[PDB]
Amino acid sequence: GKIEEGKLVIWINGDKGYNGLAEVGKKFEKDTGIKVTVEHPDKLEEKFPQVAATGDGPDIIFWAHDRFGGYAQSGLLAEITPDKAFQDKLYPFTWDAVRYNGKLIAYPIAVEALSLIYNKDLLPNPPKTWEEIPALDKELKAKGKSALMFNLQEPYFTWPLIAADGGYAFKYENGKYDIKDVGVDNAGAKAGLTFLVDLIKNKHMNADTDYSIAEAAFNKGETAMTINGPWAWSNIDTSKVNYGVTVLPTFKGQPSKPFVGVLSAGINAASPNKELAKEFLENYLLTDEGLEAVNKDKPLGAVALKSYEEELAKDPRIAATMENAQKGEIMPNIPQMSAFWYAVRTAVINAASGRQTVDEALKDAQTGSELYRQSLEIISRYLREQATGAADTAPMGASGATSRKALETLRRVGDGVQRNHETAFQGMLRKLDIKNEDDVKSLSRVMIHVFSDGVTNWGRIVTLISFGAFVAKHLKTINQESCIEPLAESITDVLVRTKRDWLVKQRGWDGFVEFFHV
Ligand SMILES: CO[C@@]1(CN2CCN3CCOC[C@@H]3C2)/C(F)=C/C[C@H](C)[C@@H](C)S(=O)(=O)NC(=O)c2ccc3c(c2)N(C[C@@H]2CCO[C@H]21)C[C@@]1(CCCc2cc(Cl)ccc21)CO3
Ligand SMILES: OC[C@H]1O[C@H](O[C@H]2[C@H](O)[C@@H](O)[C@@H](O)O[C@@H]2CO)[C@H](O)[C@@H](O)[C@@H]1O
Repeated sequence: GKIEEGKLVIWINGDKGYNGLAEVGKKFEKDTGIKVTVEHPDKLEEKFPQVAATGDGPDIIFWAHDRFGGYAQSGLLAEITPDKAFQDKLYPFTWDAVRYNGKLIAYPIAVEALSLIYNKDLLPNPPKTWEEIPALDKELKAKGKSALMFNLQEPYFTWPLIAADGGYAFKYENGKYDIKDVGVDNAGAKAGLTFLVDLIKNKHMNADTDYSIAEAAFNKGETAMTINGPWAWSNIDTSKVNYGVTVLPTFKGQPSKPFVGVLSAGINAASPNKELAKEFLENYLLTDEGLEAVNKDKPLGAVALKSYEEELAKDPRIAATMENAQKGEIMPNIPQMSAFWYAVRTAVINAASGRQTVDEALKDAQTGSELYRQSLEIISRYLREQATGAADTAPMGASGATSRKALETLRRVGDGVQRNHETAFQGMLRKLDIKNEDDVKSLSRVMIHVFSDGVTNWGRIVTLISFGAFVAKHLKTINQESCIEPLAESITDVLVRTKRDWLVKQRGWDGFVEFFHV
């Protein structure tokens, strides 16, 4: 459970230029005598936060920037402190992608956007609209071909169509995300996902098509079109297909809006090799020579390094990548992105398979995407009003009727539990001996052990939160009132992470209000 000193272990996704990255490793070894091991484990973006939490895992993790804010919030990433001269070598917007709470938490590498990739021997002119693809598939089926195949197992690839007519993740306005405002189950998201489920119903696409199936069908010339990123171009070059890379089709006359990723390199907070990792990333990888070694293996897209991006900018495939990037949006890096992606992944798979309707599927995705913020609103307000004797005057905001009725229910059932179990609550309080901000952060491991060692039901959830309020009254008492909000975030995190699937099957806090209805 300790990262070894005097080497570098690196994790990067299996679709990226990991052999190219290993050659940059070898150059580092030649100068320093330090061995660089590059690994591409399956589901590395799920494995990282698990292994890093115990002070294990790689020295360096590569992913798109969207996952890095959760990593940072959980204390898993070393702060990045490049000097000016090095910061000035990368585009300022790429540094913005790896800024979390005013601190740089990664090195940006490259800008990725999806494009439409078409076979010019099947489709001299690619379609400008999604709406013309059914008619084009009918023409191509008559010659033993299909119009379009892309990965339907990862919401990344379907999001551009969902977003086109007004689906969104977290509303962005006046240079600010409203994390309360989620656009997964609106009329625009519904129209985009209904169009996708209609293509599958009409046998223009297959619900089971994944990355490998779509890639093989395009690269063998069986399908005229795919949707993929720059990393995919190497294998198409090898297939000798006469391909173009172009703007994604419009939907209802509006651009497809890809979620734009910055491939980023983070340093593990538990690494004893932080100076070696900084030296490797700044003076070996993020050079014209280091990025070229990776790019030549699998293309990176529009690199963060200004000197190299100027050389690659002339490539029409890159110009097309940035066209689809500027019609799209830079992904948020807020901790909730992980939950957003899980929720939308399940909705797309379930709608495509017929397991749920589009309305049922996006309903559950909206509930899943809102769950952390709504749970924190309820739990934070209950802890603080129990501590101080006075309620919060601030509007509840989005889904406010549910937050209000959940807080009302919690006051009734929670107060009942605190009273009937006052002796048991006092006994556990003294036994924990909670004195400061440090002791509060150690409760997280105890909460997970006890709250997860039992049945899932609303009764045990009321106990988690009610004991939370009991501790909050104590923290007010000992002039540790500034610990109540951190405590509320820790309780919320334990609840939503461990009971995510059960909470969504109950329709979240509406199920809570219903279950305890008098
Ligand atoms: C008897 O005393 C407890 C139970 N415990 C169980 C674990 N064993 C382990 C060995 O030591 C002794 C202890 C005793 C009590 F009163 C139970 C009455 C309830 C009503 C039940 C009938 S129930 O079924 O409905 N629910 C629960 O069993 C329950 C659900 C969530 C909780 C917890 C229980 N517990 C343990 C309860 C709290 C009071 O006494 C415990 C609290 C918690 C952990 C501490 C740290 C902590 C910190 C914060 Cl801020 C919030 C929650 C927690 C996590 O949440
Ligand atoms: O599908 C949800 C998924 O989307 C993004 O992951 C992309 C990644 O950004 C690309 O570099 C490429 O590897 O394909 C991945 C999709 O399979 C998000 O970055 C990721 O967090 C999210 O789970």
